[PDB]
Amino acid sequence: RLWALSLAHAQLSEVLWTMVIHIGLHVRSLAGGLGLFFIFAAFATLTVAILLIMEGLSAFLHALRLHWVEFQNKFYTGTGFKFLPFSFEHIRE
Amino acid sequence: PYNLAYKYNLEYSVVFNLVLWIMTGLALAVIITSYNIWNMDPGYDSIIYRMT
Amino acid sequence: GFFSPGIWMGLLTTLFMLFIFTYGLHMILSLKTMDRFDDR
Amino acid sequence: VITFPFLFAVMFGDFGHGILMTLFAVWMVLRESRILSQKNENEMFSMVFSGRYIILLMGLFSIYTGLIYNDCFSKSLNIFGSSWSVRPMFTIGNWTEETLLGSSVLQLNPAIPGVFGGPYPFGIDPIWNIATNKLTFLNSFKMKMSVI
Amino acid sequence: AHSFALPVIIFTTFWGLIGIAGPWFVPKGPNRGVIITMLVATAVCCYLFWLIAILAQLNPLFGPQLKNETIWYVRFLW
Amino acid sequence: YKWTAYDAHSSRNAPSLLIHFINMFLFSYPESGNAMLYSGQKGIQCFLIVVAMLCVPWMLLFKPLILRHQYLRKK
Amino acid sequence: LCCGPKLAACGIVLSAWGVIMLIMLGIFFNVHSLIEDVPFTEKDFENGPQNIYNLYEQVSYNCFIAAGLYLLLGGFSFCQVRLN
Amino acid sequence: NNPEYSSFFGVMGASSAMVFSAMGAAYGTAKSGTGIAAMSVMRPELIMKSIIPVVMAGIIAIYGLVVAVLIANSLTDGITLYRSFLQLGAGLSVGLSGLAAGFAIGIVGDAGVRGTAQQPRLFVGMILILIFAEVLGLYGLIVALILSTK
Amino acid sequence: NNPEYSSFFGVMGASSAMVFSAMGAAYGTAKSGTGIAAMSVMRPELIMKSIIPVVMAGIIAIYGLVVAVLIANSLTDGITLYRSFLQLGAGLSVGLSGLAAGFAIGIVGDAGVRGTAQQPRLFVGMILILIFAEVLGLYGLIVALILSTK
Amino acid sequence: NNPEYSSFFGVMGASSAMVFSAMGAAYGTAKSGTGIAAMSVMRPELIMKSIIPVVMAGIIAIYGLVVAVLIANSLTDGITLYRSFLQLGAGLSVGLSGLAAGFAIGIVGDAGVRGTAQQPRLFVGMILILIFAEVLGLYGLIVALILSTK
Amino acid sequence: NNPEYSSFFGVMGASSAMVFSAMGAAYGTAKSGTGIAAMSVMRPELIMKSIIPVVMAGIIAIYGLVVAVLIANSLTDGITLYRSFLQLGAGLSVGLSGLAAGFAIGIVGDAGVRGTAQQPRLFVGMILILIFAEVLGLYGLIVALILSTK
Amino acid sequence: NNPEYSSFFGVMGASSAMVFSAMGAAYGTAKSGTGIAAMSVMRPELIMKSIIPVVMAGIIAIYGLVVAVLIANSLTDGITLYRSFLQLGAGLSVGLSGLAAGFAIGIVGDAGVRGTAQQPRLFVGMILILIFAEVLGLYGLIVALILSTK
Amino acid sequence: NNPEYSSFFGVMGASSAMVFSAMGAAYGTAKSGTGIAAMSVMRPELIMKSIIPVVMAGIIAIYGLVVAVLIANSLTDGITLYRSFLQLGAGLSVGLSGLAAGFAIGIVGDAGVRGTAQQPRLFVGMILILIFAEVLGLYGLIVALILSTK
Amino acid sequence: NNPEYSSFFGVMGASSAMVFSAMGAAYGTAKSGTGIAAMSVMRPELIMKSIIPVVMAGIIAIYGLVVAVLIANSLTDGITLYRSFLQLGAGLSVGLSGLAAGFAIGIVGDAGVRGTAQQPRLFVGMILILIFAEVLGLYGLIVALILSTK
Repeated sequence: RLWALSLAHAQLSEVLWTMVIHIGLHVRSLAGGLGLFFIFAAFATLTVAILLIMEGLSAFLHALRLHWVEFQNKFYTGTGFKFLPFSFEHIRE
Repeated sequence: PYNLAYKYNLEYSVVFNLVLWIMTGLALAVIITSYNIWNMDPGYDSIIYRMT
Repeated sequence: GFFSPGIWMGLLTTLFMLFIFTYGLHMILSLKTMDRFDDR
Repeated sequence: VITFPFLFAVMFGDFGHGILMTLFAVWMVLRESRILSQKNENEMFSMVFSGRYIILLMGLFSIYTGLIYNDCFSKSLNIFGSSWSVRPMFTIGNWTEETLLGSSVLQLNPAIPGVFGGPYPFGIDPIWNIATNKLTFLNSFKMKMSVI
Repeated sequence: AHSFALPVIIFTTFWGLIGIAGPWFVPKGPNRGVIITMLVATAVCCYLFWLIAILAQLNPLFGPQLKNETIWYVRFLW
Repeated sequence: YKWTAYDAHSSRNAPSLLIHFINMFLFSYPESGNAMLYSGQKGIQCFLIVVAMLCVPWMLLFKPLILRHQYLRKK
Repeated sequence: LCCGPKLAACGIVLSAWGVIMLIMLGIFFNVHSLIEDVPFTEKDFENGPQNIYNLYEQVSYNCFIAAGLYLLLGGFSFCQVRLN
Repeated sequence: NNPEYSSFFGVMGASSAMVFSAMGAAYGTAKSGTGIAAMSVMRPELIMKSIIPVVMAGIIAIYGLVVAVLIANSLTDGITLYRSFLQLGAGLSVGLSGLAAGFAIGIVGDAGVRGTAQQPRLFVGMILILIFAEVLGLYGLIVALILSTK
Repeated sequence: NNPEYSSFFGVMGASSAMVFSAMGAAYGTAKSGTGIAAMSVMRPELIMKSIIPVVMAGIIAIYGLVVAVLIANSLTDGITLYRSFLQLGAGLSVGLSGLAAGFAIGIVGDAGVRGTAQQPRLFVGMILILIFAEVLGLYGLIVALILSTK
Repeated sequence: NNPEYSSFFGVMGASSAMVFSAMGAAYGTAKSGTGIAAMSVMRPELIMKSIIPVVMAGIIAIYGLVVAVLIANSLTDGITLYRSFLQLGAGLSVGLSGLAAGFAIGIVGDAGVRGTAQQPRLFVGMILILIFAEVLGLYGLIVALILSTK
Repeated sequence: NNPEYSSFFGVMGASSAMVFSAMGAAYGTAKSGTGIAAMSVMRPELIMKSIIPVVMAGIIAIYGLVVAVLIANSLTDGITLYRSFLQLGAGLSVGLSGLAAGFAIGIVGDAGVRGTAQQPRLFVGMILILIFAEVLGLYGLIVALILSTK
Repeated sequence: NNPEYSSFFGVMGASSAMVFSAMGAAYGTAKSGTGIAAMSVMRPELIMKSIIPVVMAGIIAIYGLVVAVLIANSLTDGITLYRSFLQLGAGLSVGLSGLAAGFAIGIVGDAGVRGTAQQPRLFVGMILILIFAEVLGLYGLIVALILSTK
Repeated sequence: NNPEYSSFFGVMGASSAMVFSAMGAAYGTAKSGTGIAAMSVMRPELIMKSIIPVVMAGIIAIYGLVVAVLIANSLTDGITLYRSFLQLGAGLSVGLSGLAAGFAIGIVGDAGVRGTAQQPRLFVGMILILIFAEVLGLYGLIVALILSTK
Repeated sequence: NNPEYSSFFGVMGASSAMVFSAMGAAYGTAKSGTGIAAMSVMRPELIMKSIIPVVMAGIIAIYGLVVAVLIANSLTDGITLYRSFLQLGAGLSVGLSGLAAGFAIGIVGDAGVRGTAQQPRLFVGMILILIFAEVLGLYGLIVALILSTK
C-alpha cells in the first residue's frame, strides 16, 4: 500500500502538471502571461480537489489501516471499557 | 522479397482450435460468475425496508 | 489451415452432445423446492 | 503520534502538498480560540479541526519525505549537488555526435563508464525526475522500501 | 562528485544526537514520557527512510534515459 | 546486501531477489539459471526455512499440552 | 460587489498561493536558463545554446505577469472580506 | 490404417451413456424426493410406498451404466472409426433416451405421490404411467445394445 | 510416433473430475446448509442428524479426488493420445455424474431436512433417497475407473 | 524444439488460479457480509463469531494464490509444452474448485448466521458445514499440486 | 528474429489491468455511494465514517495503475513472446482479481454502511470484512508482480 | 516495410477513446438528469448545485477526447505497427476506464441527489464520492498517455 | 497498388455515421415526444418550449450527416487504404458518439419535461444539462473531422 | 478484371434500402394505428386528422423504394466493385436510417395521438416532433443519393 499509493500520487500529480499547467506556458509573451493566470487557477483548483483532499484522504486512511491491521494486531489485543468519569465537561454544550 | 510466405504456422489448426475454445470457455465462465456476483441478492430485508 | 477433418468432426459431435447436456442441465437448474409444508 | 503521520508522509510524500497540508493545520491552530469558542454545525470541518494536531504532523513529515523523494509538484529540487554523470565525459566515452541520431532516439546513460557515480547527498538525484525511465529506477526503490 | 561515507556521518550524527542525546534534555513536566517517545521514534523513522534512499542509489546498474534535446541542454548547462 | 554487493559490473545475470525468495521457501536450488547472492547461501536458505517450520509446533500446540500437563498434575 | 465573504476568502488563499508559486517559478526559469525543460523550443534547433537561455527568460517574464494578476486579485478579494 | 482420433468418438459414447443417464436419474430422484417430503408430513404411512419413483429413476441410471461399461470394455487403440461412431451412437442413444425418461419419472412421480395421498385409488395409475417411462429408458438401452455389435 | 499435444485431453480430465465433483458437492452442501439453518432454528435437537446430506455431498467430492489423482498419476509426456482420450472420458464421467448427484443430494437434502422437523418419521426415507443419489455418484466412479485403466 | 505459444497455456493457468478463486472468495465474503449485517443489528454480541465464514473465504483465495505462484515460478521460455498443459490444468483445478467452494461458503454462511441470530445452538452446525466447504477447496489444491509437479 | 506483433499480448495486458480495475473500483464506489445516500438521511453524523468503503475501493484502480505502468515500462518492439505472455497474464491477473475485489467491497459496503446506522457496533465488523475484500485485490497484485518479473 | 493493415489497430484506438468515454459521460448525465428532475419538485433551490454530477460526466468525455486526438495526430500511414498497438491499448484504456467511471458518476449522482433532497447535509458527501470516480477516469488517461507515447 | 476492396471500410464509415447518428436522434426524439405528450395534458403553456430536446436530437443527426457527406465526397476507388481506415474511424467516432448523446438527450428531456410541468424553474436546469449532451455529440464530430482530414 | 462477388454487395444494397425502410414504416404504422384505434373511442372526430403519423411512416418506405430502384437500375454485370460498395452503403444508409425514423414516428405518433385526444393543443406539437423524425429519415436518403452516384 505504501508503494501503491506513493506511485499513484506521483502519477496523478505528473498528469495534472503536464496536461494543465504546461498549457499555461507559451512562446507568445502577453498571451502567456494572461493565460498562465487562468490556467494556474485551474491547476490550483485541481491540485487541491484531486491530491490535497482525495489522495490525502486515501493516504490518511490506508496509513491508518496499516496501523490498525498489521501493527496493532501483533500486541494490541483484547478489549476494555471506555473510561467515563462523572465530570463537568459539557460547559460549551 | 520474392512474394515469399511468412510460414503460416504448421499445425496452426491445433493451436488455433485449442486457444479459441479454451479462452472462450474460460472467458464465459468469468462472465457468468461475474453476472452471478453482480446481481447478488442481499435479501432486501432486515434493515433495507427501513433504509428504503 | 484453420480446421482439420479430425478437429471439425470432433466439434460437430461435441456440440450435439453439448446441446443435450445443456438441455438436461437447463431443466435441472430450473428446479425448485417447497416454501412451506402443508400441515402437521 | 509518530508512526502514523510518518506512514502517511510516505504515502503522501509530496513537498508542495506538504506545505499546503502544514499551512492548513497552522491556520486551524492559530484560529483555535475562535473556531473552538463558536458553533460548527458542519461535522466535516469539526472533524478535521479536532484532528488539526494530527494533520500538522502529517504536513511536517510530508515535507520531510517529499524532499527525500525530491518531488515538489512533480518538480525536483536541484541544490547544485547533482553529480550523477558528467556529460562532457559521456561524449568522450565513444559518444560522438549522438545528438544527430538522438533526434529520433533516447540512448541510455551507461553505468560504470569510469566517469559517473557518487550518491546524492539527500534524496533521489534530481536527474531521474527528467528521465523517461524514472518509472523503473524509482519504482524499484519504492517497492523495496515498502517491504523494508 | 560525492562519497557515501560523508553523508552517513553527517546525517547519522544529526539524527543520532536527536534520538540519543535528545532524551537527556527534556522538561520534567507531565509530557516527559511523550516527548522522549517522539524524539526517539522520529529520529529512527526519519533516519531509516533516508538511509534507504541513499543506499538504494549506490552501485547503480543503469543510468537514466534522457531525450535528445535534454541531453544537449545539460551538456551546455552542467 | 544486493544494493551494496552488486554493481553494474555484474548487471548481467545479477540475482533477482524475488525469485530467490520464492525458491528459498520451496527449497528450489537449480544447478544453473540463477546466480547466488553469496557463497553458502543455499545452506542458509534451507536452514532458515526449517527453523521457521520448527517454530510452528511451539506456537501451535506446545502451550495447550503443558497446560494439560499442569492441569492433570494439579488434579 | 460582495459576492459572499466565503468566496472572497477563497480568492485570497488562491491569490496568495499563486503569487508565491508564480514568483518562485519565474525565478527558477531565470536561474537555470533546468528541471522542467519545457520552454517550447524550436524544431529548427541550431548550434546556439544562447537560444535556450533566451527562451527561459521569456517564460520567466510571463510568470511574473501572472503573479501581477494574482496580486490584483488578492487586493480586490481582501477588501471584499473586510467590507463583508 | 486407422484414421487418428478414431478412439475419441467412441470414448465419448461411454461418457455420454453414463453422464446423461445420471442427469436423468438425478432429476427424477430430486423431483420424487421433493414430492415425498411434502406428502409424507401428513401421511407418513405412505413413505414406504412413495419410494418407487426413486427406484425407477435409479434404474434409468443403471441402463446408462450398462452401456457405458459395454463401450468401455469395447475400446482399443487401433479402432477403425467405423466401430467408434457405432459406440458413440449407442452412447448417445441410451443417454438422451434415459435422460428423457428420468424427466418423465420425476415429474410424474412428484404428482403421483401427492395425488396418492389425497386419493389412494390413484396409486395403481401412478405405477402404470411410471412403468411406461421406464419402458422408454429400456428402449434406449435395447437399441443402444443392438448397435454396439453392428 | 506419438501425436503432439496428446497430454492435453488427459490433463483436462484430471481437472474436470475434481472441478465438477466439487461443483456437485458444493451445490449439495449449500442447499442442505440452507435447509439446516432454516430447520434447526426451531428444532436444534435435529442439528446433528440433518448434517448427513452434507456428508454425502462430501463423498461426491472424494469420488472426484480419487479419479483426478488417479488420472494425474497416469500422465506422462509421450502419451499415445489413445490413453488421453480414455483419461478424459474417465474424468468427465465421474465429474459430470457427481455433478448430477450433487443436485439430487441438494434438492432432496433441503426438502428432506425441513420436512423431517415437521414429521420425524421422514428421516429414514430421506436417508434412503439420498442413498440413491450417492449411488448415482458412484456409478460415475465405476465407469471412470474402468476407463482410466483401459 | 519448443513449440512457440506453448507458454500461453501455463501463463493462463497462473492467472486463472488466482482469478477464479478470487471470485469465489469474493462471493463468499460478500454473501456472508450481508448476513452478518442482518445478525449484528438484531444482536451485536455475535459480531465476532459470524466473521468466520469470511476468514474461511479468504483461505480459499490463498489456495489459489499458492498455486498461481507455484506456476509462475515454474514458467520458462524453453517450455516443453507438456508441463505447460499441466500448469494450465493445475491452475484451473484449484481456481474453479475454489470457485465452487466460495459459493458453498457464502450460501451457508448467510443462512447460518441469520439463523444463529435466532438460535445460538446453530453455531456448531454452521461451523461443521463451513468445514466441508473449506475441504472442497483443499481437494482442488491437492490435485493442482499433484499436476503442477507431475 | 522474434515473432511479429509479439507486443500485441503485452499491450493488452497493460490496458486490461487498468480497464478491469476501473470496472471493479467503479462498481464498489457505485454500490457504496448508494448505501451512503440512503443511510445518511437518518444519521448524517455517520456520513464521514461511511466513506471508508469508497476510499478503500479506490485501491483497485491504483493497483491497476501500478501494474499497467509496470508492464508499459517493459514494452519494446523486440519482445521474445515469452515475456509478452507473462505481461498479458499479469495484466489480466490483477485486473480480473481487482474486479472480483470490487464486487466484494461494494456489496459489503452497502450492507455495512446501512447496518452501521442501525447499529454503530457494526463498525468493527464492517472494517474486518472490507479488509478481506481488499486483500483479494492485493493477492492479484502479488501474482502480477511475480509473473510480470519472471 | 511493415505489414498492410498495421494502421488499423491505431485507428480503432482513436475511435475507442472517444466513443467509450462519450458512452460513460452520456450514462452519467442521463442518470443525473433523472434524479435532478425529480429533486426539483422538493427543492428547486438545489437545481444549480446538483449540476456537478453532470460536469463530472463531461470531464470523462474530455479524457477520451484528449487521447483520441493524440492518437489521431500520432497515427501515420508508415506506422511502426508496434506503436499502432500501443495506440489501441491507450485508446481502450482511457475509453473503457472512463466508461466505468461514467457508471459510478451516474449511480452516485442519482442516489446522492435523491438523498440530498431528503437531507441537504448529504451534499458534501456526494461531492467527495464523485471526486473518487472522476479520479478513477483520470487513472485511465494516465495509462493511455504512457502507452501512446511509448 | 492497394487492395481493390480497400474502399469498403470508408463507405462503411459514411453509412455508419448517418445510421448511428440518426438512431441517436430517433431515440432522443421518441423519448422527448412521450414526455411532452404527458406534460401537454397537465398544462398547454409549456408545449412550445418543450420541443427543444427534440431540436438538440436533430443536431446530433446533422453531426452525422456532415461526416457522412465528407467521407462520401472524399471516398474514391483509388483510395490510399490509410485514408479509408481513417474514414471508417471518423464514421464510427461521430456516429457512436452521437448515439450516446442521443440517449442522454432522450432520458434527460423526458425526465426534464415531466419535472418542469411540476416545477417551471427546472426548465433552465434542463436546458443546461441537455447542453452538455449536445457538447458530447460535438466531441465525436471533432475527432471524426480530425481523422477525416488526417 | 471485375470480381463477381461484387454484384452481391450491390443487389444487397437495393434490397436493404427497401426491406429496412418497410420495417420502419411498418413499425410506425403498427404503433400509430394502435393509438388511433384507442383514441377513436372518445374522440372519433379526430380520426381523419390522426392518420398523418401513418402517412409519414409511408414516406419512410418511399425513401427506401426510391433508392432501391435507383440501385436496381444501376446494377450491371461488369461492376467495378467500388460502385458495388457505394450501392451497399447507399442501401444500408437510407434503409437503416429510415428504420430509426420509423421508431420515432411510431412512438411519437402513439403518444401524440393519445395525448391529443385529451389536449387538442398537442396536435401542432405532435406534428412538429414527427416532422423532425421524417427529416432524420431524409438525411439517410441524402447520403444514399450522394453515394449511389459517386
